[PDB]
Amino acid sequence: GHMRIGIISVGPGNIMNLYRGVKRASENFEDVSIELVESPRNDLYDLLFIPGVGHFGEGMRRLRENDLIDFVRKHVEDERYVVGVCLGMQLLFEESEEAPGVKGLSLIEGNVVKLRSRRLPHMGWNEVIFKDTFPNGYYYFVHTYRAVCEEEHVLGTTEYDGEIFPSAVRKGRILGFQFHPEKSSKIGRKLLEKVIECSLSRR
Repeated sequence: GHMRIGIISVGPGNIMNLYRGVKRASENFEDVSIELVESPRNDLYDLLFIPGVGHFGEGMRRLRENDLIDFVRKHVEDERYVVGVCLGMQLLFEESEEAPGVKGLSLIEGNVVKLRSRRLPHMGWNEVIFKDTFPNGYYYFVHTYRAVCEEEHVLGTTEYDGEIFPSAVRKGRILGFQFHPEKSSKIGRKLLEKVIECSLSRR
């Protein structure tokens, strides 16, 4: 009946732009609720977003400091869509060169490593070529590290300064997007729509 979207609002960085973007896209559908999450004191969400802009360690810090780790884990187990965005995508992994000792959410085996290009951070627009569900097109990036996981979990791929990296990852109902869906104009509105659309299927 009611579609329950949740966005972790604690993590480092501007989370209001994703909230506005997600709210815009959810207007095409009916009976959708979107709530900013900063604590585990809630009923599982059908669609949970782990966003964030900043340093890998800080992200895992906010998540722990606010006792949200196990909350995210329950969503994975209960088969609800969990999707990381920007920093969120990287947090889906085990380790990151950015946070030496720090361990990630480890939902997908793999590692976040620094891009090999001298010209960092990677800004501008770039082509993302998805394997199957999301719109192929140019999306807006702003990042310094990128995921390194198994071929079987790569959802979308992009090339930056001669280096091909996963701009989108996937593992069951766990989704991850490296680029900013908000700030990615039209195609970005379309991407967020497909994410809702996927969490909507009762079939």
